[PDB]
Amino acid sequence: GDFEEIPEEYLQ
Amino acid sequence: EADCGLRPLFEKKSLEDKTERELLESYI
Amino acid sequence: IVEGSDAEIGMSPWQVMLFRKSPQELLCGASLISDRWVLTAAHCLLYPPWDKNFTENDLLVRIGKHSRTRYERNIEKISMLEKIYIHPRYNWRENLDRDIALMKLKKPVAFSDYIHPVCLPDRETAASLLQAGYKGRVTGWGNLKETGQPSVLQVVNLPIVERPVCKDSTRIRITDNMFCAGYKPDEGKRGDACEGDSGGPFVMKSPFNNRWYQMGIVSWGEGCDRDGKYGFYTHVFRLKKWIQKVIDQF
Ligand SMILES: N=C(N)c1ccc2[nH]c(C(=O)N3CCC(Cc4ccccc4)CC3)cc2c1
Ligand SMILES: *[C@@H]1O[C@H](CO)[C@@H](O)[C@H](O)[C@H]1NC(C)=O
Ligand code: NA
Ligand code: NA
Repeated sequence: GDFEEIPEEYLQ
Repeated sequence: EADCGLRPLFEKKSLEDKTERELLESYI
Repeated sequence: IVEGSDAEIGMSPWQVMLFRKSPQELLCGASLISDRWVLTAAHCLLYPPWDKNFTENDLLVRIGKHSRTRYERNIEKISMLEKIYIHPRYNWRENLDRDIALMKLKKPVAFSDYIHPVCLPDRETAASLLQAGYKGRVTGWGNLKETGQPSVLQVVNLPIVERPVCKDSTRIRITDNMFCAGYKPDEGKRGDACEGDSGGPFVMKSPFNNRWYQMGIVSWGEGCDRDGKYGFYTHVFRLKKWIQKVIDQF
């Protein structure tokens, strides 16, 4: 299925 | 790297994985 | 990977996952060759015929993973990219010749039981191990069949195939910068890499010093595990000079 949410620190 | 290619959970502990023997056995 | 099996924990500590920021998805495989450099296939980042052109800010590199979709807290490390280098002569218009790229991490990653670099071959190791009949190992979170996804990293061991056999199995013009691997229809064994696996490593264990060396990069194939067809891999040693150049100069 889809992927699990990863920490927001790695999306900025 | 100095210790490149040596896996902590395998080579460093002298433990072999499930199928590496297959690779080694093919190297005539 | 098609017809492979689940990998053991820490079995491929150099395996890297190329992860797209938004929409969050798996793009390709890759390999860790040092604390700050990742090796992958150029077509994973650039392939104009499909309007694919990712830049440093478009993705993340996930290291030390085993499970394909879970965020493995305290185990995996997610890194940002500082710079991407694609081979100046990567041939995407015709046959994916020189399908290779380097990615410089913003910050070095710490090694651990699950994160450890693979070795790059030297002329002697390559000449000694790159022979028809000799088996290598491919790993990846790619498709399980041509036409779904595995829960954890998959692994398959495949024999290197004679160049004539590789050439005579396709219409594509094959170059010195690639080699093909896989079982022949009559060998009664199957397995191949597949979409999602590209960029990943094809490794071999040296019987001389017991180290694992990355001899190839999953590049392309027609379908997956089709009889009479073979997986094609970028010849890493053949392109080592360019790799060293990029690392040394940058
Ligand atoms: N069975 C395999 N070993 C295998 C492994 C990796 C792969 N990646 C792709 C894939 O999606 N590609 C993008 C489109 C490309 C089309 C192509 C094919 C030959 C020459 C030039 C371009 C192939 C790679 C197909 C494919 C097949
Ligand atoms: C790909 O994206 C880059 C942005 O860095 C752009 O400069 C280039 O023109 C684009 N197309 C190709 C084929 O590189
Ligand atoms: Na041909
Ligand atoms: Na095949």
